[PDB]
Amino acid sequence: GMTETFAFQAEINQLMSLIINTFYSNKEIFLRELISNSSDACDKIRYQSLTNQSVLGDEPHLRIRVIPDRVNKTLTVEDSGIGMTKADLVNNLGTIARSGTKSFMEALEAGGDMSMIGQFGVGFYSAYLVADRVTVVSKNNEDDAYTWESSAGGTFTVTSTPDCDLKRGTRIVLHLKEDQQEYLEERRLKDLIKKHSEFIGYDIELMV
Ligand SMILES: CCNC(=O)c1cc2c(-c3cc(OCCN(CC)CC)c(Cl)cc3Cl)nc(N)nc2s1
Repeated sequence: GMTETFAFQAEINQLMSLIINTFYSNKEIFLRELISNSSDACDKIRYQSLTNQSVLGDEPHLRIRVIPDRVNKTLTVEDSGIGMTKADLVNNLGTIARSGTKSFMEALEAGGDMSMIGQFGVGFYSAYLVADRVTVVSKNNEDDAYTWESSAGGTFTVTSTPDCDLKRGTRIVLHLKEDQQEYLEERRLKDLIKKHSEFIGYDIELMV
């Protein structure tokens, strides 16, 4: 549809630039962060479903999917959680993330570690540890499907993008850095998902 371009404020620019360039050597934490976020998104819709049930609609199964694509060199994390509207995408990835981002960087300046990113509610940006481009396709019950995309150049785009395969929830598509192809391997991902699956209340499906 119509593509709108938005700018990141300075803190998010600084964070993205920090993360995309860092020599932090435990980059695998990105997966933990995205799965955690997917798990929380499933909680929001489940909560709604207790009071209504009709909120689930055509997508009753609350689950998380990890999908490597060796052909296009992408790794996807998708869920059937509550999803985000156009305003939610912007609000979540731009607006509400600012004070968390600021505090995160201050914690790093004071001896903190990159693995703490989730404490600040900005764990999503850990995606840039292994990706040079991240695409977020989302569908909330109260809006059309929208696609947010950024390559960390100071701007992001939000585009209406009809997608029948996403009835509700969020698909995060990581276009991996050239030196980060291990996260397309079946074994690597299996071992990583097993690490935290027992503590995630929803099915995590690895699609080979
Ligand atoms: C009803 C509205 N739906 C949502 O809010 C959803 C969000 C997300 C996110 C998600 C969450 C993020 O930050 C979470 C913490 N924030 C709250 C203080 C601080 C900004 C970010 Cl930065 C990016 C993404 Cl993609 N991820 C996923 N898989 N699903 C949803 S559904």
